[PDB]
Amino acid sequence: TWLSDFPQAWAETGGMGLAVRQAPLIIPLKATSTPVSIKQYPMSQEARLGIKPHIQRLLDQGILVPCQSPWNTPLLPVKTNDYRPVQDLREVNKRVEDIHPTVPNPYNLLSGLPPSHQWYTVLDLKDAFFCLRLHPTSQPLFAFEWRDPEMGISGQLTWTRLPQGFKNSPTLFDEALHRDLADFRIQHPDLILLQYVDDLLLAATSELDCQQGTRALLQTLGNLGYRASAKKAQICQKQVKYLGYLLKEGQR
Amino acid sequence: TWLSDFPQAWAETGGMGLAVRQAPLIIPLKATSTPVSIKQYPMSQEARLGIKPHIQRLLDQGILVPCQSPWNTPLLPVKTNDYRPVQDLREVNKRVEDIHPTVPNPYNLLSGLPPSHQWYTVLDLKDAFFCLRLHPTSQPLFAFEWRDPEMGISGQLTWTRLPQGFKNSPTLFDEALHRDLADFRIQHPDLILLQYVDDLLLAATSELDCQQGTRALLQTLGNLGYRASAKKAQICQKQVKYLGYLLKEGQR
DNA sequence: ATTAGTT
DNA sequence: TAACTAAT
DNA sequence: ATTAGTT
DNA sequence: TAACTAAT
Repeated sequence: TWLSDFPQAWAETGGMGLAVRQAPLIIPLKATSTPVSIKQYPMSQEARLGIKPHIQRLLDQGILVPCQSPWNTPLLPVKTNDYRPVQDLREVNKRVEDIHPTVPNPYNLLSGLPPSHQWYTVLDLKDAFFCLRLHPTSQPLFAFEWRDPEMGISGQLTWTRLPQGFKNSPTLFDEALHRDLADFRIQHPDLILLQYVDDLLLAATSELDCQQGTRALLQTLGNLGYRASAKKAQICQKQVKYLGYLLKEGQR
Repeated sequence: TWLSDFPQAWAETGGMGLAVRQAPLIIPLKATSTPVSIKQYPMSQEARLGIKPHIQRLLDQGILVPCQSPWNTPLLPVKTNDYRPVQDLREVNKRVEDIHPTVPNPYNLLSGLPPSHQWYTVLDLKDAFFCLRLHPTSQPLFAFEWRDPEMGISGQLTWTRLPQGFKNSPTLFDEALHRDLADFRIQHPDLILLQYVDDLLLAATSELDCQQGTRALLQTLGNLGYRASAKKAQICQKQVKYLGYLLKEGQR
């Protein structure tokens, strides 16, 4: 299937992602900004156990690393009864320099969809932000304290990739992905590609230009280091669900 | 003094007032209006005793009279620990046809005060509304229930003069007083007269044109049936207190 | 005694 | 979304 | 655990 | 002038 011909393009078969052509991002602070260090809130054993596995996997993939930073924000337990780690980065958001909100809202994104393109492929990239590297100078910004009493493990960890919870993560990825798919857009003039952060839509007039496009797009995302979710892929269809909207023939 | 030469013009010496040249007023209702009859609220003996004297005086002067009406509004006790009668006429106000608010606000009234008139006389009429008669067809509107258990006196009373609490009483009096002092305004072109309901101000350039005006005005108010309060009169002065404002030379 | 109107 | 101030 | 924001 | 809902 589509899964056999493109092993590299799917998170199921391709491994962890990594945008190899994108330089590590530098995060500029405001002109008056100084490091803020919030002490970790005491966490229950239940949450600490629920979260510990996610931390260890991240350390193993190298997405998380030991560090020592004058910045520190609190880790939160958030529950379905599974505990995800959720860094509260608002005090870091407050101190980072604003960037233009270049990402269009869904509505406007769809307006630029001609009606002659009724064959749809919808992909969503898996763990998009973690594919973008973080420059070592900007990594200390996102440090949190990891403290596993029942193991003697206390110390700070921070991120090597674009983190969850950072106000600029969605815009910076959308821009990064636009850079990487600019050449694809030029090699396929008759195709339409909509990008909403980690949510893509390819549109053609024939189910064949679509097949030939989805192949090309999957080929390209895999070679650039991105991974689509095959579980949610909607390939060469006449109606698809994109950004809440259901697109059938042209309606909506 | 001014009190000896004008006995008729002062409430102190002139008796109860009565605008003899003004026909009894008819009060038109709205087009959809029907009589409303609110039952008297049970009143304590303390209030009933505090209010009883005021009622009896009013019956004696003929300002209050027995009647039988499909209209009825509640009497209230209001306290200084003296109990005044206060008819709640809002449900009657709601059903009476609106009239233009021709009375100007103090501020605008004063704007038309030239600076060459720095000699002031300020009068305020006593019980102004009660000087205006009420047409017998409009009297039932303002009926209240008077019930003195410890005397066997129960039954309805209503007003023969413009009542307190009626939304149109101030405008209708101001208009009535303007009609009555129109000729005075013509016989004294060099005088300035401001009227705010029951609050008058005469203004001249000399303390003599003022004396000769105050005499003429007192003469006129007395013959028309109005009564000024001598206790509060401010006669031929260079500074006076009118409608909150203090008028001295021309300032304010 | 009711009620229009207000952070 | 909690009670007053004034008004008649 | 905090907090921005809401009749 | 009384507590929430979601957000990180």
